[PDB]
Amino acid sequence: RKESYSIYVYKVLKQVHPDTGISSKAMGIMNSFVNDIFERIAGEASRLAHYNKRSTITSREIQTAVRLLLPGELAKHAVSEGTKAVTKYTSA
Amino acid sequence: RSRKESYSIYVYKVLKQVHPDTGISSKAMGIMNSFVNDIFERIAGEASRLAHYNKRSTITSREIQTAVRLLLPGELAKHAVSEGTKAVTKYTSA
Amino acid sequence: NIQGITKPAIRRLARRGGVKRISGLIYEETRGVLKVFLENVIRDAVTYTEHAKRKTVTAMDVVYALKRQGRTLYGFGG
Amino acid sequence: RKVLRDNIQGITKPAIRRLARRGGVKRISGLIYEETRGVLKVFLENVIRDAVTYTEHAKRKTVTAMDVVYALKRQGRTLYGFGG
Amino acid sequence: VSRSQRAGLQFPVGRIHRHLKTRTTSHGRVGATAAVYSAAILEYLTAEVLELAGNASKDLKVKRITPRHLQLAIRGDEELDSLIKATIAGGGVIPHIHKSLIGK
Amino acid sequence: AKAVSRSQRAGLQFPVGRIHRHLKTRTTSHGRVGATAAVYSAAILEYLTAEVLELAGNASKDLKVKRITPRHLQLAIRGDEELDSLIKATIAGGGVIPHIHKSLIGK
Amino acid sequence: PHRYRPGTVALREIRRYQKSTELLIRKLPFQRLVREIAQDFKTDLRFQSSAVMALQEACEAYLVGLFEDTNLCAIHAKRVTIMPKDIQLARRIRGER
Amino acid sequence: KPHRYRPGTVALREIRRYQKSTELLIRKLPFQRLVREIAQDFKTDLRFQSSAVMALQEACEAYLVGLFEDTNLCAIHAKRVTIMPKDIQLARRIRGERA
DNA sequence: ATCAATATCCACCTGCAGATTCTACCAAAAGTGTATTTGGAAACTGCTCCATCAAAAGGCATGTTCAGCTGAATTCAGCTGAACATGCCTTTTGATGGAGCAGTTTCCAAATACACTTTTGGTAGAATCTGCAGGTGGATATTGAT
DNA sequence: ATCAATATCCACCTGCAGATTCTACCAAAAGTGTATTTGGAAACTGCTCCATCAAAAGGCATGTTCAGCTGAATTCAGCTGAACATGCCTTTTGATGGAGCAGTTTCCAAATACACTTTTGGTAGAATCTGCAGGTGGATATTGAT
Repeated sequence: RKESYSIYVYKVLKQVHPDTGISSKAMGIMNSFVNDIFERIAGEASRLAHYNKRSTITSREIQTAVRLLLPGELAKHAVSEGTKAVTKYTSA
Repeated sequence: RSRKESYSIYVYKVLKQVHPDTGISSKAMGIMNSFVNDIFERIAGEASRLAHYNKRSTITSREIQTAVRLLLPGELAKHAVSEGTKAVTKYTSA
Repeated sequence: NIQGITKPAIRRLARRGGVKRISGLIYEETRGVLKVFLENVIRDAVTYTEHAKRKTVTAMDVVYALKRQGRTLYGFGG
Repeated sequence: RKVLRDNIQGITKPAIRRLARRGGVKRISGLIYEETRGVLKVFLENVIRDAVTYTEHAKRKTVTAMDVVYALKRQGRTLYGFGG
Repeated sequence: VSRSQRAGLQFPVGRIHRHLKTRTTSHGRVGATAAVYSAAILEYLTAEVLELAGNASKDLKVKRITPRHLQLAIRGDEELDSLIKATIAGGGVIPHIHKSLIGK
Repeated sequence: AKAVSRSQRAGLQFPVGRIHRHLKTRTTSHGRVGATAAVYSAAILEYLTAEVLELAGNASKDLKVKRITPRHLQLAIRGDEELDSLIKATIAGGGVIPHIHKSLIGK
Repeated sequence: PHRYRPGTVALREIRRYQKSTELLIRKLPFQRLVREIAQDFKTDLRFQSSAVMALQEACEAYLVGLFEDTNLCAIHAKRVTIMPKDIQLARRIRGER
Repeated sequence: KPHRYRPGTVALREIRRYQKSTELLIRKLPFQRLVREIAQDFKTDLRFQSSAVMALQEACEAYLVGLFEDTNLCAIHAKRVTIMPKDIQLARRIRGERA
């Protein structure tokens, strides 16, 4: 049976917009979206480690991969979210 | 010391094979190296994905074959498939 | 079969594309382009089908073929 | 060292003409030279910004021809003949 | 106590890590936090699209986000349009007619 | 028993062993690589290298020179409908295919 | 009786169709064409209904995008009618040729 | 006479001249200097392998020459012979570099 | 036409910058032998796919009529190419110092690999409810025309 | 522009059904706790190779002039492609029952990964070899004036 990000997309929707719902065709687009970006990031991060002769994909590769993939204001805020989630996770 | 692997030996061999009189300049060999590594990556790239889409941990001659049909156009694909099938069967027989 | 893709339909497409006046020769021209487009995409899709030893072209086989032509499509499994 | 400024004008009207000659262009309007310089800077920036991102990630201080080669591949302008 | 909850995210840090292992490479090791960072980012971008899409449905006076809205949110934003040159199925195009075609 | 290179065993000039290794250090995670995947792969790289060198070498003949240069590779590649499509890379040193549109030519 | 000047209904169709999102090729003729084409690569094939639907979507996206670029080549030539030489130019700058 | 080639005659010689050769068309030093000005304005105190500056010039010239061919097709299509910035913008839009 | 006036060839010529071959350790490909999966190979089981039938309702095809667009032709201001004079600043030949890349080690922090214990996310029915697509009737936009 | 009459469009409500959301429990994974394992950090250090400098010379950039011809107006009519009201055929759509065949299984051979102990094939500089860059000079075009 198929994993989907459907659940977690819906959760995120209620945070930013607790009033709005999402149709299923459109929910399928959000899936395609998350998969695509995930594949783009992941791909870039491995390549990065590979160029620098490493074996492990650390958050340093993910962060650089993001600088390379996302266009600019999008890259700032995403890096923010990134370093935010990673510090808080290592405090707790 | 420290050594980078190349393909120049094997490109140079294949060259003698086709045009036994002709030589290759250094810059031109450098391009052929880029050319080989490029294609190798596209093939392995594609073959990797093919294995993923079919829940298959391993890459076999059968992946590489599909990878080549997807990447090479037309007449190049047909000849490449023959050459590789040929080499594979002759490798298992030997 | 390609001719079953009709003049009015092609007119509709152009309209969405922002087109106001259409030359009479566009209709034959477009079919040929649309046929080259489907030929290239299907060929890849069917290549992905066969490798899977299936007899059914799935929507994933198409999405995959499309992604390869750098014409990524969202809404059908990726 | 010395301040670097207005180096885009280092790409002279004559150099741009030669490039358009190889492009098989016969007549060139006067406004092209400044248009061209601007296109080139957008191109050069995007590539250099990416190369340098690969440089910083490797904790180097030297942009290598490998960095530029990878940077170009990211943008779909693959270059053969510098890959070492 | 789940890592997602620990990291402060809605997105599934654990399933993302297991997705990253089965990527790269043959000796592929995946850091603890790469899973979190990655997850933080998919969630941010998802929030950013859904934000604008919701706006596009409120300004059209409807409760349910459809693919049309997703198309309008994306094409109408310079950065998202740059990052997503996919085809949103059922999305349509931004209405827009060239001046010289308008009837004087 | 005495060593026989897998390349030899496959009737190839390209290095089956080194290519098998390059393949392992790629994909996926618990990625296995079949014995013959390396052999099939060496055969195509070798075939393609042959197809390009064949065309480049003819170019250098038409130009009365013994040594293939990047120009020659560029002519060979742009000249062949198949290869031009496969290889939309940029050959450093290449140049362009000399070509001028009719409407530019002196009337 | 009542006639509309040429270009007027045309602009209403543009406005109308840029507003909606349905597919604009008829469903069955399209599917027939897909199967006929696929028959030349493998025989007796079945398609998921959603796969035919992905094709038609990818396909109308494609053609619509291309009509935009074609129209731009046409305006560039100080016309208003698109002609096949505009489609050719558009497809060429794109490197599809 | 004194002898003047008619307008467009030397142009066609240069097209042939340059489509025949393969050397770089932009001067080496001004360009390297431009590459340094741009990297400088991105991350201070940076060095470049010599072949890195060269890889860049190769790619840029490759790029501009390719662009001028497209630009040139837009010009002919507008039934002209002179390229204008209007053409470059059309070529670039269709390639989706600005869209 | 047919000469000028220059540009383009195409050949022959020679030492050197750059190839092709010559050696010398080392990483890695090849030989085993043993341990472990894999992805096949039959056998079923549901589930979507194709193939009917059989209508009304679109939506396409067809022929007229003509507005208005494209293309052809004509003219001309002035932009841009060609040529020339001038001299700067790129190129090319060396050297020098030292930054910094890259090759070795030594090894804790961080990652994997079990082996279990819990938890959630995926299904498949249940329970609302959004908006499609359909009225009215009230300005709007369009086109003929005092 | 008002004065007409079409026809389009736009808002405001309206009622169910097709989808959405909310509800109900079974496993494949996500979360622990233990015990190795390993990679890529930190620390010296040898040593390419990058920044800088000098210097001289000539290949090119620059700026001007001067006028040829190109682009941009403008006008014209032939005729293509839009609008349209007409006529019917092919798409749509909606169960229906039959079945092909994707997708789970449950096994054993074939194929593959390990883990050591020789054994070459390749690589990095040495040592030799030589195509061809970049210089000349007259055939042979190619242009453009008269």
